[PDB]
Amino acid sequence: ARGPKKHLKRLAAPHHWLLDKLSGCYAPRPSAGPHKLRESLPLIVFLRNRLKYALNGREVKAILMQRHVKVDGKVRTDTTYPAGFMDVITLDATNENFRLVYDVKGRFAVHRITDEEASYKLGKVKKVQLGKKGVPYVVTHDGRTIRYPDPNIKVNDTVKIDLASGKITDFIKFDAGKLVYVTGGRNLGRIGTIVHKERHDGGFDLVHIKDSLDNTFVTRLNNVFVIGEQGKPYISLPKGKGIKLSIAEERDRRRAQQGL
Amino acid sequence: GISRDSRHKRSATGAKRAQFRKKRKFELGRQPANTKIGAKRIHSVRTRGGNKKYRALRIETGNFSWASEGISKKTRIAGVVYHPSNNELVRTNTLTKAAIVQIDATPFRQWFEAHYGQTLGKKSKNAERKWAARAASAKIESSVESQFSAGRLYACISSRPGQSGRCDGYILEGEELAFYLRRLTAKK
Amino acid sequence: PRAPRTYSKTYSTPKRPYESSRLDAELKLAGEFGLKNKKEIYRISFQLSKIRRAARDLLTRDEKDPKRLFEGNALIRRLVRVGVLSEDKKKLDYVLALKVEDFLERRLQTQVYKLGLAKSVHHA
Amino acid sequence: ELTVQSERAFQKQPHIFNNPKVKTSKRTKRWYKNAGLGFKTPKTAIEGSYIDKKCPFTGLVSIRGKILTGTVVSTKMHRTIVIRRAYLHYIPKYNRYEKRHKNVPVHVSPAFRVQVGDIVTVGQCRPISKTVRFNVVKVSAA
Amino acid sequence: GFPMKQGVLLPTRIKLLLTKNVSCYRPRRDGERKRKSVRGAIVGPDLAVLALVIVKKGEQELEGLTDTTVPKRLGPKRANNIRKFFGLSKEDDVRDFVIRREVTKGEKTYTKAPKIQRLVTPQRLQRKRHQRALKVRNAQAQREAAAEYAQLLAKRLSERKAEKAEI
RNA sequence: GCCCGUCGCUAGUACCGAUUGAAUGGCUUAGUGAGGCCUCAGGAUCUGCUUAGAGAUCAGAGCGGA
RNA sequence: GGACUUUUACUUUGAAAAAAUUAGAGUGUUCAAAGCAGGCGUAUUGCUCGAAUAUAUUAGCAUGGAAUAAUAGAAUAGGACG
RNA sequence: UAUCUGGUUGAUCCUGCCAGUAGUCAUAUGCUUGUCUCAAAGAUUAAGCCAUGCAUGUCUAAGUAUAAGCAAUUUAUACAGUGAAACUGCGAAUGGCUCAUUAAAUCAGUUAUCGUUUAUUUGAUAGUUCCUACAUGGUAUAACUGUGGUAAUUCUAGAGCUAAUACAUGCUUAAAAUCUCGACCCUUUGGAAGAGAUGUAUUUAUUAGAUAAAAAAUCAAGAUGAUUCAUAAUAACUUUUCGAAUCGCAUGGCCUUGUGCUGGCGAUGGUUCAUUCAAAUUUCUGCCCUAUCAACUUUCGAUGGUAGGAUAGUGGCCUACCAUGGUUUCAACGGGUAACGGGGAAUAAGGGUUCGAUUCCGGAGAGGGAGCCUGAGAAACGGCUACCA
Ligand SMILES: [Mg+2]
Ligand SMILES: [Mg+2]
Ligand SMILES: [Mg+2]
Ligand SMILES: [Mg+2]
Ligand SMILES: [Mg+2]
Ligand SMILES: [Mg+2]
Ligand SMILES: [Mg+2]
Ligand SMILES: [Mg+2]
Ligand SMILES: [Mg+2]
Ligand SMILES: [Mg+2]
Ligand SMILES: [Mg+2]
Ligand SMILES: [Mg+2]
Ligand SMILES: [Mg+2]
Ligand SMILES: [Mg+2]
Ligand SMILES: [Mg+2]
Ligand SMILES: [Mg+2]
Ligand SMILES: [Mg+2]
Ligand SMILES: [Mg+2]
Ligand SMILES: [Mg+2]
Ligand SMILES: [Mg+2]
Ligand SMILES: [Mg+2]
Ligand SMILES: [Mg+2]
Ligand SMILES: [Mg+2]
Repeated sequence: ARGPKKHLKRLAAPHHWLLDKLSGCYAPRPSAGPHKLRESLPLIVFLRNRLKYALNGREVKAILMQRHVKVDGKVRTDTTYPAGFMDVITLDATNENFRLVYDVKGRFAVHRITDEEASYKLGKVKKVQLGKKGVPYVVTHDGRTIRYPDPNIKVNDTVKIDLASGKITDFIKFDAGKLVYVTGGRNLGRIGTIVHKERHDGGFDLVHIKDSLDNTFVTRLNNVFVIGEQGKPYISLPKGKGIKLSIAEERDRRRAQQGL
Repeated sequence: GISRDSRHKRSATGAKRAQFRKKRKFELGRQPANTKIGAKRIHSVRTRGGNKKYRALRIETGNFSWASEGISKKTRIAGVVYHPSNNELVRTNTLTKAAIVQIDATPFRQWFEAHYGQTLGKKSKNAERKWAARAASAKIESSVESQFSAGRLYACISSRPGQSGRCDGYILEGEELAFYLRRLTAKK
Repeated sequence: PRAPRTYSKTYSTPKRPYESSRLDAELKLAGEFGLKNKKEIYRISFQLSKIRRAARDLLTRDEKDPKRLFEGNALIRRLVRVGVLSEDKKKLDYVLALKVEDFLERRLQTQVYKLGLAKSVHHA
Repeated sequence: ELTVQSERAFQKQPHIFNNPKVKTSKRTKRWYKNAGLGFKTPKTAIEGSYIDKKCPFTGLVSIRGKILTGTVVSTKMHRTIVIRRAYLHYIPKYNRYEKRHKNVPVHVSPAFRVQVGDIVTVGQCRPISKTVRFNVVKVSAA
Repeated sequence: GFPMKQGVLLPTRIKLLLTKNVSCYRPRRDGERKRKSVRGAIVGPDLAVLALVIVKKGEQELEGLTDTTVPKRLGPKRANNIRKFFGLSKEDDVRDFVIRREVTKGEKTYTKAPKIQRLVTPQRLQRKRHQRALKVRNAQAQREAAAEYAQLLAKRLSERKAEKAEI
């Protein structure tokens, strides 16, 4: 239609920002950036709608233009900056550290983390290729290319990232029985360690997951983010640890925790 | 301008289509370069997304590789001989891909006889060394030599002059030059 | 280009336009609790006709079906909350009977008079 | 069939070089490949002299996307065929089906010998011609 | 009021297609062309005004022309154009050869000289040294990674030839 | 008792119908063809590269650029 | 990883699947249509549940099923098996 | 939320339709109109026409300031604050409006790119350029000054100035290895100082990119379901792409005392690769009425093959040359639509029936047609060019 669309209409914004029908026409369009449009949480969504620090957007800019915010270490002043899965948002006054990690409900939860744990992150290797001049590289989900990778890193594996410099400090291969974080499908928000994989040459491999209550469920390989070893996650999971209670269980817990 | 879209052009059933929307920059097309021989003249075509492409018309020289010999020698392009597509491209001597030319041979005779000390057809130290070292090697071919006697070599352009900006080719060799020689005296 | 602010209507109107039996009944209900509108009768009879369908819909499903249980229990505890359903009779099979005045009695027009305070439904 | 070189252009596989200086007995060095997906490149594709840049084996054409099956209803077009793909469509009113069909144009390598009535297997391709988007990967009948 | 355009020949007017960088047209917009009416380059009765420049002065003074002289508004700005105006070369360090223009606050008489860009300062030297510095700094850092990976690749082979020596 | 068809009065709808009838909307043969674009040329003027001369920028000459 | 495999219909489960709208949980907008908010205390430095769930079919993709209905087969035996 | 009632007869039972009944995110209109909340609205007919105004502009410490501007703190004697105008850069390809066209089209769901372009954003990525200004190289304009035309417009002419991240040029860097050449010496089996070439991009040829289970004789010297993939090697090719003549803040080590070698933070650039925003084609299946549409398609591309041209790129997209093919009673092709498609709406036993110009997504268009300039992106219209009205 003659070009790129620079606008976004509220109700077309992906549902997981939890934006209200009335009170304005449009929802913010995320910048082109580390993360795709549908999976991302712009910084006006996070600084105002979640963290309730900013009332307007005009205060979201008064905040972002004083460098109070940084992302994966970098100050990052863009009112629509597309933060994403595994990013670490850091505010140097108030001394707060947040990683963006999914709800059980599929949404983005504010998850507070340690001044230290903040200093790294996990990418999932999206591809690894042999680049120009013979230098191999790997590239993460979050848009980082990293030169000279460990040759045992293959596609779909996660990686620990330095975040002080670009350096990979560690990796976990994709194997039967490794703790996993589903990013995608309805099963988004679950955890649970990888039974095994269906092949399907012709595209779309399937990954059978069983979380820590012995419940079973499947997705496609795309959605499968390897986060650690049985028990042994490499980051601090938010409460609920992605077990996905039934509506029945969730009604009970909420009404079981009652007396004033 | 020209349009390459298939919106026109009856559906395979035989069904004439009506006309929805219009012509569009990205379905566009442009005129052939129809490049000829001599006096290099090149115009920069500005294509999609920046992206200069080069429109060659009137090109006198080209970079031609001797495949079996592992070298490429810039030569003159003397004239066009055969084209599979359009006889007229021969007659007007228009430079295209797949076009059969005759090139120079002269930088090919000046490398060949400096390399092997052989002198197609018909005193230093280290020179004599490799010259001996190279043998049962310089056999060439029955139909590669005899062309050096008229000092012009059959080549076939592998490049796209109207796109790239160069007319480049390889020396017709073995089977190919066996094929293309047949049509040459089966037309002449 | 903004949100549709969604809406709906609270009532239904009777299929049979002139029926004596119903016209008396409607009058009697409107005299008892002191309304101005067959609409206010209509409104509630719409409130019931939707509750009864839901009940009926949960009854075709198997006993101890997650849906029937979760919503069946949720509705019942809702009706008990305002006092349309009796403690003794809440298994959802009495919502399937219930009746119109059961809701009418619970109106704050009626409760004002029903314990003192008014001495009329029209004073209420 | 026959005639190999009978076209106006010399038909050759691109970048497939036999040095004349080095004497050989094949007289043609030939490249082929395997389509994959458990599709065996037949012997006729590796023992043949044909060129066919559009053959999924000896050619440049990359097989990806759908993999379909249907019966060969027309061999006239040289190096291409048409297959009638029967299917049944569901009418929600009458709760029954009805016989519908489609004809799909597909390029058959001379690597195969096909007749009309022999069912065939077929798989998706980059656009090869105006109509043909599919190439013949297996002969499954008669 | 239609102007002449050089090169059109003709003692007439013709409408033409005009682009950027051409006479009697100033585009409003990038890549905008506008078809407009222009007058021929050959002089005739139809002209209201004829533009005359003097090549050789004549035998009598022209009062409004020769008797008077009008200044050039602005003097050299860039470093080397001052040096070509004043005949300096590269030693002479302009800085004092720059034009000064007095202007009055009415009791406070002022002076204003332009500025220079492209002149050589301690700043510009520090930047070229910065650049040469980063270029060699990275390339040697780059061989550091290239070798260190080469190490990781040959010591993985010796865990390959050792694992080949266990069984 | 029912009830048919011509004929008579008034009102309406459609129909056939000389007008080689008429209009709107779309395709189109033949013929003519604005304009932009590409391309063969053109060169109002305005520089370059080169070479030789003189005095510590002006006669003269080649090969290309806008 | 090598070598080969008669084809389908039906049916099962699963994945992938915009929001809004539909059904529907929760919440005293004073009721209500709505909204997705809100609810709790040193109300003097915070505390916290949410913002679910269902339907989402015809076709495509993945899986269980082998009833029902088709299809193929070995008779001039060039049939199978080795 | 599974209901009927009135009307053909003297009466009867049927058939059967008319009437009655209720709902409508369904328009109009008549009558009547107090409150709170919510709030559709020139779609329908005429994508028919338009007066006037407004709707696209934009500056950070950080490209260009001699305003003959404004502030004067006198502290900038190259300039400094502020700052019109103008240049430069970026945007005007989004939004908004409307539903004419459009019936295998669009659109939906599902696929494809081993078939392409892609500003920006994010991650990376550059020691290789020739006595030569590198302490840094060119003259060429706006604004401005001034002289003018024309009834008239965002019309501009002739003259005189002066800038750059505009234009146009043009230097530069460590060690090493490999390649051909080869002055000499000396006969072997043979060995050599020293000369040149090797960044990246572009163009072509050729080679490497292994891997169903195994051993001998002689002649010559990493990835994928899959690839001609990634990547690298050889010989060349090039009106030679890129490799910083740019800016702001701080001023420090280092002194064998100098403008002296070094040197902090970050702005804008720059080539490729990836990422992200996209884009463009594309697989499978699904659209209303119609035979008073039965054959359709190949003037002149119809279906295919070969090659080229072209495109960003697949491709009868287009051109040559060759074949005679492609659709069809499973309804082709033609006609129609008060036809944009979908999310959805209305009607609630169930199955259906009817609608969707309209708040969201996809598409189409800016009176009609066609053409193209700019640009990453427009076949743009609050851009141009032409024709018709
Ligand atoms: Mg738009
Ligand atoms: Mg000729
Ligand atoms: Mg009669
Ligand atoms: Mg009468
Ligand atoms: Mg209340
Ligand atoms: Mg409080
Ligand atoms: Mg009667
Ligand atoms: Mg009726
Ligand atoms: Mg009031
Ligand atoms: Mg209208
Ligand atoms: Mg300033
Ligand atoms: Mg073809
Ligand atoms: Mg082709
Ligand atoms: Mg219409
Ligand atoms: Mg419709
Ligand atoms: Mg619609
Ligand atoms: Mg309409
Ligand atoms: Mg509306
Ligand atoms: Mg819209
Ligand atoms: Mg348009
Ligand atoms: Mg237009
Ligand atoms: Mg517009
Ligand atoms: Mg307008």
